[PDB]
Amino acid sequence: NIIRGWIFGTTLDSKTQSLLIVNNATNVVIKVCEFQFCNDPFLGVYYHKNNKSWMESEFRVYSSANNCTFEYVSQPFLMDLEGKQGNFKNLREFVFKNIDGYFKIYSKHTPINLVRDLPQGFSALEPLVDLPIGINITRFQTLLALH
Amino acid sequence: ATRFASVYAWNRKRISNCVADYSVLYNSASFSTFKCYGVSPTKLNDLCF
Amino acid sequence: DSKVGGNYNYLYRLFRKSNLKPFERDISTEIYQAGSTPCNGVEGFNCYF
Repeated sequence: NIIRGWIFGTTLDSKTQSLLIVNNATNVVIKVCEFQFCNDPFLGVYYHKNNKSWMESEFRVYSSANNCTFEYVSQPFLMDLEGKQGNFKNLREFVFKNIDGYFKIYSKHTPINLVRDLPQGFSALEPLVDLPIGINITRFQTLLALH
Repeated sequence: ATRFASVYAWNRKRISNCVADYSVLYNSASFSTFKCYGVSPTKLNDLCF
Repeated sequence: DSKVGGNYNYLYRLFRKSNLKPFERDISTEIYQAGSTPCNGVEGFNCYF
């Protein structure tokens, strides 16, 4: 459970259309919005000893937010918030085609089992959902979490 | 409602999970231009968008 | 929305340095470089809003 956030956009400093997607521990916060960023994007959680409590602290993603063009505020739920070491277990693969403006999202998620670099075998990338945006896209970056 | 937003910053709203109709576009206000592109406009009560 | 002194609460963008994409919003109000003499927020010549 390491990669939590993402940003999809041309200039990614609130000058061209620059999304923020974060699959955070509770809510889906997907924001096609005007966003101003620091150097290298991260997320943040912190873990204690007396109880096994993962606490959410860090916010250095945006300094400024007023505008939004496509907001997506979904159900809250519990995230298991792992850091567990051992064999590789989780592929959450997000293949992106954008034909005729509408940025598309697939889904394929599997409890795999091996040690290291990507396993072989067939895995379909079948359609899931389509965010029907129409915007200027040139680059994108990813926001990792810091456990 | 009382006030929309301007044209450089247009206003956005999400609509789902409700029943609509165009036959009630005749009472609260008289509309000056009512055109639908790409679909037969008096068939709005006949589909699911 | 028609006041006796005028309704000056709604704005249209007069000019923009580039063109648009569909389903997009920008509210950046930087000084419009019409020609030479780049503005950086001075409103001189070739510097419009």
